[PDB]
Amino acid sequence: RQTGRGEGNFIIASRNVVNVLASVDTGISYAAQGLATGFSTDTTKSVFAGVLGGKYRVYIDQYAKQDYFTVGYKGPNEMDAGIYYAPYVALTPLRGSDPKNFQP
Amino acid sequence: KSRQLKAAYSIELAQDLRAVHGMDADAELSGILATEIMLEINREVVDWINYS
Amino acid sequence: LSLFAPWAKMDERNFKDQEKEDLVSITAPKLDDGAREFEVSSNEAASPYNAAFQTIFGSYEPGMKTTRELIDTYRNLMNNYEVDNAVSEIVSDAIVYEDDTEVVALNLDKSKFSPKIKNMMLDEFSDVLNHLSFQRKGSDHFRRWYVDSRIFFHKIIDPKRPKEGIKELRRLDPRQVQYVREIITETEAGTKIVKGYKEYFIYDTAHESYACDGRMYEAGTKIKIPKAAVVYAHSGLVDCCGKNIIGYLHRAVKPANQLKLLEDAVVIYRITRAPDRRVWYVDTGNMPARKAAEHMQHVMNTMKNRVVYDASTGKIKNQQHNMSMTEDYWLQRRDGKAVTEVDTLPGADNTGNMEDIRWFRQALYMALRVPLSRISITRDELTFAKFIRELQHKFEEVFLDPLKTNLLLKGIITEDEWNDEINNIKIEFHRDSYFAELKEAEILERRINMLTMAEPFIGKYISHRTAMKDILQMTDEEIEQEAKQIEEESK
Amino acid sequence: KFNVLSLFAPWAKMDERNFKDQEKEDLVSITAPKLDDGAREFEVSSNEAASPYNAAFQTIFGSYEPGMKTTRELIDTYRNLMNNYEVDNAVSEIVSDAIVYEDDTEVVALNLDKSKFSPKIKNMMLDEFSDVLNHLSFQRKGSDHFRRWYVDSRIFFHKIIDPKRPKEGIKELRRLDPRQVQYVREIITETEAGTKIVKGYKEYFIYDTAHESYACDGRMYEAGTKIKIPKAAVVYAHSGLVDCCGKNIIGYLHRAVKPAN
Amino acid sequence: LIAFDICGVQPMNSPTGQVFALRAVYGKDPVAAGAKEAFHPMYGPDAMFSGQ
Repeated sequence: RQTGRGEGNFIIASRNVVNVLASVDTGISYAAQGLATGFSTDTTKSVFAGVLGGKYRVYIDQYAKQDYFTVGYKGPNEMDAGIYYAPYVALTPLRGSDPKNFQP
Repeated sequence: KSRQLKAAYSIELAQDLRAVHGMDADAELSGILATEIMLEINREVVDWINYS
Repeated sequence: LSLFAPWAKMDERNFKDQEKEDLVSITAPKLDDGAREFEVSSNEAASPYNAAFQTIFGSYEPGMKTTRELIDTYRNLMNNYEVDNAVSEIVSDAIVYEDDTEVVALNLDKSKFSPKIKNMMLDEFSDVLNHLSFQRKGSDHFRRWYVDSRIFFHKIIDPKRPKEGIKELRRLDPRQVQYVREIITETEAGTKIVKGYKEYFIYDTAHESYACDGRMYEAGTKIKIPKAAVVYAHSGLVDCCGKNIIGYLHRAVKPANQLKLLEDAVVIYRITRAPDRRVWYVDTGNMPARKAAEHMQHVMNTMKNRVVYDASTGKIKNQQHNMSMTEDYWLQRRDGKAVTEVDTLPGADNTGNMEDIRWFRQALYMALRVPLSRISITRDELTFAKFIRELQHKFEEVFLDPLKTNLLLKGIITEDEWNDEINNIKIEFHRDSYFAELKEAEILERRINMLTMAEPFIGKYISHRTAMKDILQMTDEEIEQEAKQIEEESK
Repeated sequence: KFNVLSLFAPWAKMDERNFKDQEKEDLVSITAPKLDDGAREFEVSSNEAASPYNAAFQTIFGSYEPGMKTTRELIDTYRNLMNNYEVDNAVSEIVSDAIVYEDDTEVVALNLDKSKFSPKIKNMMLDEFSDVLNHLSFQRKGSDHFRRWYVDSRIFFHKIIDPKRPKEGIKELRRLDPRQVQYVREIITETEAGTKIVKGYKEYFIYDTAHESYACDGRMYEAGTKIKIPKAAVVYAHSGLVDCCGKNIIGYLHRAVKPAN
Repeated sequence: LIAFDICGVQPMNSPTGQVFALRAVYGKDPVAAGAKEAFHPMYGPDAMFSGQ
């Protein structure tokens, strides 16, 4: 509504939130929970837990300071994202030596 | 009953737009105006439903 | 519009079949050519509401707008000199007629359910070519198509007695027609399921004024026509992006225009500066403007050559005397110095060497898709023939579409049958018998000459069956048939 | 992973099997990439205590995407060369000779004159082959497919499967749009002083979505993201023509671009 | 916009049209204060009319 550009489609959240998402029945059903199986909770392998309900790409913030989640929207374009990064120079190495002693 | 609106524009604006976005801006305005009318009527219907 | 409801019914069923089958897990849309893109979830089909407005408007204000410029350009090229002959020759070879011969004709040489069906198709075909008035207009339809690369006809139906509804169709104008497709289906991070596209048309009148100064009042148009409702064919020539279909003459636009421009340059050069050109000069300083004028007028209005060649007749205006052997003129010198004078300007000297035109003209002809034989069997003529066949194969859809339409609409065949049967049931075009005979004649002479050479060894090292199948290229059946006919003739 | 892109689940399985076969190979003690042409390889070096592949990731991401941009410039040019006189015909003549097709002639046809399990298979193979051609509408558009291969330097198609009963529900191909697919190879392996391993490479491809209008380029944008899809899902071929080095594949008309201009 | 699938349209080929309505009535005077309708979805009750 607020953006006028489309329904939120991703969430980045704390470990606790993720653990819940993976341990409950996210579909429409009477009631349910159990061991987490629903998504990937292990930051060792990914940051992407999976897609919640088939609607929100859900990711995990391994550095969350306390406990929260952020929901947001990104459109098919790169401009329609709210937040953008625009590299000019990237991963550019510097190389040489110091002639005094040739240390690299 | 009627509905209608005008474009309100000039040449210098178009010249700038040609340079800036590469737009003719005439159709842009027409489409906008068309859009407003259709949306407004749509509201007119919904609102009268709510009214009545 | 209720006017096309029966055609909509057909499109809806076709769309349903696409939905029925698992035509899914597709990224780039399953589209080769034609219609311009749009995407929306299921909408209100009652009328072309804003989603359609924007689609059409988007297809018309930045779309048809320049399409029209291109088609008009294609037509301007078509109507120019020399280039039009190229078109004529192309059109003529594709569409020919001959005394008491066939015209385009359906070749039912494949397995079919029954000969009675074959006969129905032939009759349906005949009605179709008559609907198109092929025998009088096939050349015109083909020509417009070649030039524009798109041809459309309005499809007729009763529809209370739809079985009897096929009738002479109405060819629609380029510049009034647009191809439109829409995707209605959705998946995560982009739609990758049955994107049926529909691929329908938009057609209107509106600003019918360009090469003809038209008159009309303001009105909205944008009519939506079901795919099933229109007969149409187009070229395989498309621009760098989108589905913008271009003319067979597209290749020639560049050189056609620069050639004309160069020709004008030659023309202007030859005309400008042709007549005598001179400036009478006099000193008029420190004189009133209306006094200064007298020095000039005393020369300018007196030393004028009033004798003029009349372009309209073999005579010179005001010439009498017959012709002076001398043109006598003067200027007075009021100052005590050689001050006044008259100068001439450079004339239309002969500098050509009109060689660029030849270069450009030849390059253009190549751009026009013609053999270099234009101003025996050769590579260019064969290539050209291959070209004509492909053009006709595309054009041909103009018959196949209304043919399958009435066959199915009446109920003779089913859609399933059409699809299994074709599998290439081609409509042949008539071929120029004179040239065909010449080609065959060359081939025959070549076969005879080779046979003659083989002959001395044909009874000992090389067999007769071999010479017949490899040198004369006869089939085994052909040979047996010839052996039987020979025996009959002998006895 | 959870295979979010369910679109290619059966193709993913095909790549997994081939990848596993490579893992089981003795192709080790190899310093070379073991590559000649096609998909663009790079040092996505992992499964070792150094993790250098991160630089490789960032390189692809941060620099997105001169590979495909150059490819576009080349293709767009190729089309623009074809648009002129003589080039136009040279292409046509070549395409025609490559695929000659006339009334009652032979089409490209699978000639199984070599040993096979059974004549029954020979017929099955030929019947499938005919359907491949039918899928391609070869008898109507074989010329267009070839022309693009020749001119744009490459041809490629998306393969379509069911997916419920994927070995049965096998459908016709969708000719993919030139300039929209990046083919890649990832060196996911490492050892003493650099990899000398099999380097299976996966050899998958990535589809860049795009929706150009009257832009005649990605004037405003193409369409955001690209999807990484298993190689089993794409039919592709290309000319044996490259730039001075790398997988910088060029078209047949590239050689003429200098004098063409 | 929810254009017109939630309302009627009855498009016209002219401005300013008209619509007719029919009601069954009783009491010998269709146009009167106190006149009664014969049929109505919220009541159709008059079981005493032809009767007692």
